[PDB]
Amino acid sequence: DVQLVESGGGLVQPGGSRKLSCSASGFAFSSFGMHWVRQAPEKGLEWVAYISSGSGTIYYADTVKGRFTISRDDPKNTLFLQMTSLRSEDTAMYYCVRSIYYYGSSPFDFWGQGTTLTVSSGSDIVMTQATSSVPVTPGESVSISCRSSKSLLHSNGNTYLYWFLQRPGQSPQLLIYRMSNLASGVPDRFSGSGSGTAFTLTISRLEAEDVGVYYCMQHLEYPLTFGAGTKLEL
Amino acid sequence: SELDQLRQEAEQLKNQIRDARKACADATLSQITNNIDPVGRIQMRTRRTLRGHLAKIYAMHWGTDSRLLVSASQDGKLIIWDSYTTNKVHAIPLRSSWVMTCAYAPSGNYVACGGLDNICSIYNLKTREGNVRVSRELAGHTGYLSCCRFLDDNQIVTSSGDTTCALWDIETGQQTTTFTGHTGDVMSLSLAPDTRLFVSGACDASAKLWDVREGMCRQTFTGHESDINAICFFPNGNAFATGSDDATCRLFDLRADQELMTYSHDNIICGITSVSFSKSGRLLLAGYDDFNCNVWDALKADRAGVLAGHDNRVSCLGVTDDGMAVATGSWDSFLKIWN
Amino acid sequence: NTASIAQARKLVEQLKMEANIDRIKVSKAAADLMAYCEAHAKEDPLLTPVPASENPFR
Amino acid sequence: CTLSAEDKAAVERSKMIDRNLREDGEKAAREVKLLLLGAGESGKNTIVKQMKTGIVETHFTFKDLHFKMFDVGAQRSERKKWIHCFEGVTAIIFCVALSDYDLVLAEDEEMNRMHASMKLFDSICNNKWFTDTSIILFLNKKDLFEEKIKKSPLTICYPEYAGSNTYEEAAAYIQCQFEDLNKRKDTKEIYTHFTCSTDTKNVQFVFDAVTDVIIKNNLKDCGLF
Amino acid sequence: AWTAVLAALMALLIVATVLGNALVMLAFVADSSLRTQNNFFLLNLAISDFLVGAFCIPLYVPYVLTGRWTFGRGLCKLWLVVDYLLCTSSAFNIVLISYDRFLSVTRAVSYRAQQGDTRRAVRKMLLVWVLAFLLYGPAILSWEYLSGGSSIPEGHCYAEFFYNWYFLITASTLEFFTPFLSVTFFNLSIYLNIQRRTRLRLDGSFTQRFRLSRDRKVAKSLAVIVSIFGLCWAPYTLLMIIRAACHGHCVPDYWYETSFWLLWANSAVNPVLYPLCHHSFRRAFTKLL
Ligand SMILES: CC(C)CCC[C@@H](C)[C@H]1CC[C@H]2[C@@H]3CC=C4C[C@@H](O)CC[C@]4(C)[C@H]3CC[C@]12C
Ligand SMILES: c1ncc(CC2CCNCC2)[nH]1
Repeated sequence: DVQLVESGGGLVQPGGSRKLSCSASGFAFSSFGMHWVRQAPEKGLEWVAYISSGSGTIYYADTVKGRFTISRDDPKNTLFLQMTSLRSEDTAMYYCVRSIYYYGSSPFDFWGQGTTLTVSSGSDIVMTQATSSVPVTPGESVSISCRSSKSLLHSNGNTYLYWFLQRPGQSPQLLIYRMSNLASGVPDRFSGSGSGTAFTLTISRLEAEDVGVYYCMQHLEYPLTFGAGTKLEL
Repeated sequence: SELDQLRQEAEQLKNQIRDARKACADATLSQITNNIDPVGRIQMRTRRTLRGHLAKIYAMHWGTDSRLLVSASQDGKLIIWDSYTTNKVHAIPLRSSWVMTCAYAPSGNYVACGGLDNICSIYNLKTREGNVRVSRELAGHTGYLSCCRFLDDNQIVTSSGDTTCALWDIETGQQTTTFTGHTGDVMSLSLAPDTRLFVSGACDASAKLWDVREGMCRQTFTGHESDINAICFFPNGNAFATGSDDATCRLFDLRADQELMTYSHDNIICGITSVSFSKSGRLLLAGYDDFNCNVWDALKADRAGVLAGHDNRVSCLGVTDDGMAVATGSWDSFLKIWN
Repeated sequence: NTASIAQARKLVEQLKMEANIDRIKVSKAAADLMAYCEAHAKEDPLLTPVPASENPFR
Repeated sequence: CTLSAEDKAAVERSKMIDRNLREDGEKAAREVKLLLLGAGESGKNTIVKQMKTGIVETHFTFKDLHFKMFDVGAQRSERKKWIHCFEGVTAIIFCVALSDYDLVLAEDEEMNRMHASMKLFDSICNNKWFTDTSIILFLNKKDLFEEKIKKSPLTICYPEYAGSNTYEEAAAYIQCQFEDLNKRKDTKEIYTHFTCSTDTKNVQFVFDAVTDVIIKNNLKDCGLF
Repeated sequence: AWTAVLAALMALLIVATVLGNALVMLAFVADSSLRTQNNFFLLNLAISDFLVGAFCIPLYVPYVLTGRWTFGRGLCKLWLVVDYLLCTSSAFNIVLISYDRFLSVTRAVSYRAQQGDTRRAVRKMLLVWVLAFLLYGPAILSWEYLSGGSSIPEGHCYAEFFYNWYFLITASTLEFFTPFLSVTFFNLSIYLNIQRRTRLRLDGSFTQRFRLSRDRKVAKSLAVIVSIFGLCWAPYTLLMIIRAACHGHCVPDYWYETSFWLLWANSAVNPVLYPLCHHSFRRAFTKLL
């Protein structure tokens, strides 16, 4: 099956440097653009870098620009992050994420497991998840909302909003792409409805597996951004 | 002589069919439509030109969404195109370059193609790996594959130069039924709007209507003077149009069991390579070896207009499901979208 | 030759089936054909061009 | 440019597809396409062996030139409805056995296999799609022909023949009768090579014939005939 | 009346030059199949010669008839730069055409594979125009500034060079003698390759005689091209070097003027040789009719 296995984590002193690596198996690595997403102990996902298929376009988050370099070796099926001048804020779990873009594609479907990096000692689109948590019980309907600084709707008619679910101890998983479309392997109970700057994810017939943290993501322009995340409990 | 008697009986039966037909001909289409206002001149402009193939285009198909198209060329590549942005979505290398027919699944999950290999290959466009893969190959034909059409994801119908047409079950790769009765190579297929019937055109200058489920020839239509190269079904599903080397399109009716109308012109000597209908069926389109495509008033048989702009024989036509656009493909290596 | 006989027999059976068809009058079928065209005429973009803002290929 | 992040990415992917299509095109553009046509037991297979249900493709390389040969036999269909696919073939290779002059078709005891070969030859040489495509002709099994001609005169197939029953004369006469079937003598060329099962010169022969066809056609496009 | 006869003759040259090249350009655009790399090169030759007809000749004529140039330095510089640019570019286009033909028979497969590549055709066409400019443009213009200038008794147009043999030989070596020899070589090699292949085929009837006949016609065509180019160009090149070497002595004035007009005639003849023998250009011309 599709695998991404990251390695190279560990403990580094501030000002030092580490190189992370993401081996890829079970898919055509060359055709897929790759992203690095970091989650701190604060449990908020942050996009770090993007390398396109063929290495044509590279984008970096403003925070890591000039200290982090992203590189891919298609023959060896490997993705690398070179991290320099490490700072305490850089401590996090780094996820290698798969993404392909063509009409009708569904990017961010497959996430790796990540590595842990420990470091010792205004134009961006902002998204808000107003509710930090919701108690739920099996069989109930649940509504999770997200708001955006600017409308994610575009002239083409596509609203670029993605929903991800991270179960505890597991990588985030795509549920909905482009606002209303369901990802493969995702049960029909999950549904996405939204207009303009306001979006809703509706879960029906809730099950124990569903419980977890849910994240809204903006994909109209770079940096890609995430909301705080809404935790379901019970 | 049993054989002589049987031949005489066949002749007598043919005589009964002919008379049954002349008995229905009280008036024709060209008379009943005289009080119908003409469409008027139709002018269509090229809106998109799709470039990429480095060889003659043999086939094209439109996806049900009306935005995605598959094209086949003799350089061994199928291309899936976003018509709106002209961007290529996929390019699929083939195991052989001798491709004459290609089809797009109604769902959008699969693409079929084939030709001089005598087999039909089916590609899976939705994979975990991300690349397009052959899911299956269908073989059992002994002639070249002239046409492929999908009924659903598990069923495909093919026509071949072995003179037969076959319905295949994609899950097992088996032929489930075979249609016989043609004597010449079979050139083309068209499916009824409801999938329950289909029509096959052949080099016998005839066409047959076949029941899909019952595996039998319901009706035989004749009257063309040369091989039928293209066939289309009227949107209602009660009529069909055939094109041939004679340079004549003909409209046949399934309820009268008779030809209803012919479309021809003194200045057209080139053969017909493709036929298609608009959403309402008021316009009939046909591609010719003249490098051009002519729109026809389907109810009057006047020429309504002409598309032009190819540098070689027009090999394929298609109209989107929503009626918004017409695509043409050609030996000059280009596909053009008109509106 | 039995083979030619069998082919002739099959021809006769196919013609018998085709002889027994409920053919209708041409006038009636031509009228039905027109009715389809007229009813769906306003829905057809090639027959009736639409404003550029409604055209994906503008 | 108004494009969304995903639309921009989609375009980049489209551009990579075009780049790869061009590279494959460059390779194809340097290959030699040959079409193999023969009737029945013409020794076509022998030629294929020496060189190296549907169409069969054979690929061989000689002196840095890549050749692709298509055996389009065994297709019981209408040549007319598929012959155009080969309009752009560089050359046609035709195989006729010489020993066939005293043989008849199993399907027709009165039809000489050699006349059947001539009818086939003519149907392809004068075809509209092949107006300017040259033909490489192999007259095979010359050793069986030499052994048989001393017993049966060519008059069994060519009553008009009035030469000796020697291999050197009869074979030349057969060669002439095939060459004489070319209406477009001023447009296309027939290269002829008498051959056998033990002939290692067949590859060089095809190579040289192809070389002349390519140079002559490149010159035609430079305005020099 | 002699003046009138001369004017009429000069009118024949300008009309013929313009019509010949204009027809070639019309076929190029009218017939969409003429897009091979060779067809572009032929167009470039036609363009340079067209402009000699359209611009260089009619501006020069008043000088021919009156013995003075009445348009000032501003026009001498314009006229001289254009004249030298167009004439040199035509010579370079001849070399370019002869090189492509030589490739057609020495690297035949690569040529067949790339003959439809118009990016390559464009780069080559642009290179000719640029090199042509650089060979003389800057010498015509940046010479007065370096040495003070003048040397024009009243209004006559010529560069300050042409009294310096050294300059002329170097420029002549590059503009004519070198490309003359390259063209001669390329055409000889094509000829020899043709005879080798035909001879081998024959040694290996109607068709045999037909091939031989077509080779003889081709050989004649190749010989004609080399001969005309050399004939029109050498007389001017050689007298010009001598006049500079003799410091204005040795050469009669009429001789000089005569050679000058011969190079312009080559521009008029050029459409006859290259474009008119191409079969695709013939087809386009017939389509126009
Ligand atoms: C019509 C084309 C192809 C060829 C003929 C071009 C004519 C116009 C050319 C050929 C040679 C030229 C002559 C060459 C030499 C002289 C002598 C000089 O003291 C005055 C000008 C004069 C008399 C030239 C004027 C133009 C001329 C007559
Ligand atoms: C026509 N005759 C003479 C000229 C001037 C020169 C132009 C280019 N270099 C040699 C000849 N033009």
